[PDB]
Amino acid sequence: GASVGIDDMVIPEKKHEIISEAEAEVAEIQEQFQSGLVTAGERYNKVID
Amino acid sequence: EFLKPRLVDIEQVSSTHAKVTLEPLERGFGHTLGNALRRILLSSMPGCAVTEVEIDGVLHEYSTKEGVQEDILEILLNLKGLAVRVQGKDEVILTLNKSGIGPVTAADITHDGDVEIVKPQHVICHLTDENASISMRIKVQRGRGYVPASTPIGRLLVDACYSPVERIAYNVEAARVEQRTDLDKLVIEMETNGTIDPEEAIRRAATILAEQLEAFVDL
Amino acid sequence: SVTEFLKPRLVDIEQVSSTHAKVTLEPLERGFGHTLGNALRRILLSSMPGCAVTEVEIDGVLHEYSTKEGVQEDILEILLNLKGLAVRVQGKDEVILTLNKSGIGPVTAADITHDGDVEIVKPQHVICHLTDENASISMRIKVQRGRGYVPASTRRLLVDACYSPVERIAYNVEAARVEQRTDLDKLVIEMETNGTIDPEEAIRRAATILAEQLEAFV
Amino acid sequence: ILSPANGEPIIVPSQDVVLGLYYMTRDCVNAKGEGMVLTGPKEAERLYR
Amino acid sequence: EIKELLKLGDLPTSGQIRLYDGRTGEQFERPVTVGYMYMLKLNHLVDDKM
Amino acid sequence: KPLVGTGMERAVAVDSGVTAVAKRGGVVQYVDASRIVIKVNEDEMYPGEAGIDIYNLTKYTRSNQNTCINQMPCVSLGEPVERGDVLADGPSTDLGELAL
Repeated sequence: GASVGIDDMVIPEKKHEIISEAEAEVAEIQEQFQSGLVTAGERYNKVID
Repeated sequence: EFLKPRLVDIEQVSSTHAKVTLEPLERGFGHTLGNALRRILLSSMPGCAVTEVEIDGVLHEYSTKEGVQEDILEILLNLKGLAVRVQGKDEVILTLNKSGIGPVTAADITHDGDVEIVKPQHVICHLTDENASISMRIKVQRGRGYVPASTPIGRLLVDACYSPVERIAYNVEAARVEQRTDLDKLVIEMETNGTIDPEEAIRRAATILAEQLEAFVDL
Repeated sequence: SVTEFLKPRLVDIEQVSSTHAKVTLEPLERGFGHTLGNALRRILLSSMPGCAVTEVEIDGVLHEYSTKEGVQEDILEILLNLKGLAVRVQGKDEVILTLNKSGIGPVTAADITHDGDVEIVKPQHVICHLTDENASISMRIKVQRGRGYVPASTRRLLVDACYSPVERIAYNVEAARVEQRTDLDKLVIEMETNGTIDPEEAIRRAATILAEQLEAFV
Repeated sequence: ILSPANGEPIIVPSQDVVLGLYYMTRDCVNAKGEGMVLTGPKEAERLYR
Repeated sequence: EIKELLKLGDLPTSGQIRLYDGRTGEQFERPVTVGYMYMLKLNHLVDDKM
Repeated sequence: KPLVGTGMERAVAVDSGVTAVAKRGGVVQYVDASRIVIKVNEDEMYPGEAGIDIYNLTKYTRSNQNTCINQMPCVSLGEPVERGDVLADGPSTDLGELAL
């Protein structure tokens, strides 16, 4: 009697905080790029990594 | 050292729903007995259904009639769910004559005393004209199971369904104040259309099961 | 037509062995292969009168988990060998049998004394093995007449009792063809016993057991 | 039953068969009937049915 | 909101209920997802292709 | 009808030419499986040669894909209708929605 449902696909409880640290790192990289320390390509590569 | 089940309670809350209780049943026999009775009840039970409808003026089912709001196909699908019960005859021909503005129900059938309509609230069609009139000949015969029409010009054939029951649900629970503890109780809750007796259905199902088990008894 | 059903007229039995049979019924109605295959399967596996070993008493063994001298295996293998010992017991309720043997060699079922009206269907069935010449085994088995299967966790060494004379039953529904109708079934019964009774007699016993429960209605 | 391209079989089981044989051949640390000595596979089939 | 709509009726919130077999009669070991799905019949019938 | 829909089914059922949309509101005078007669109210009547609306329903006929297209009535006798309301349900149409 195997079946799929909305309760079988669980959500990790640490997903929201990882998204929060990722957005904080993107904001810090954008603030560093706004001052003129890094170029646009290095900023895009750091955002991708 | 086996105890035989008996009919200690036949509850009739409505004309369609009923409850059958089998008090003395040992451990293990109740589940297989309820499953076998459910399979025989849902598999084969005799009933009476509409097979042929002949209306004056109507040639085929893919047409209409002046004065009737519904089509001929809607009339045949309404007549397919007509619950009827015949006492001691095989084939009977019903007559429905109705004129004037008003809904056409099952109570407007001029029938004899051998046949009986169990639900007069079944609406067949609606007449919207004062000069409109219908005169159909409903042919009802007795069968078993589901026989479609694929197996005169004005004669129309419909798919007959000789299934009086609709839903069978059984339940096995612990027994009563009787001193032997391991007894179980089987309660069968059936849902019919009101054309079959519940006790007679249980007797017929057990008779079918015994006549099928006689080949295993002989072997 | 309205009250007449088809009866199985093609019944063939394939005797694979003395305890293995293969019964095939043909034809049956649409859906009748499962309401007759499952109903006889639940009776033969859970409601069958018979006899089996219930309790054993050994003076040298006082615990369920221990080791004994002079034997090759442990006590659980001896209980497993005593579980498979099919004994035919007459109309008495229960008897007590004893087993005594001194010397090397396999302890078969023929070493049990014939005190009582009991029979052994397999005298060549072994129980335990002895390795020392100065060793001996003394057990007091206790058989009883019951029905079905009762585990040891439901209830002195606890031994599981097998009152049902069968060992494996598995039905299979196939398709049968008539010149008129097509939607039919073909019930194939495959059942094995332990050598106590005929498998045909076991099928007949299950059929009469299911037939006695419906006499209040038919 | 063997492919002539590389020699690998072509009668590999599909998703339903491997799902049934994966659900049947598994274990949990606590269930009904755990810790009992059985005399053969026929007793296992009898205890399951 | 589907959970609240299931609590409005007599249905469980998980959407999975236990079912019994029709052939044998025993209960399935796991609850299965039982509900209603809008199905459609396409124009690829088998009597026009045989 | 779909139990789980979206709300765009009425736009597909109305904007297509499969249903009988009432041109002028009023009271239904005569209901039949082949024709629907609508009695137009005096607010929308023309000042010269006032009359009624007759809707001939498209019954069982052949379409381009060898299928059957059919219109079934959904109104009753003496029912007030407005401008824009449907009067007959065409193929795959249930009370002005899309029932595929």
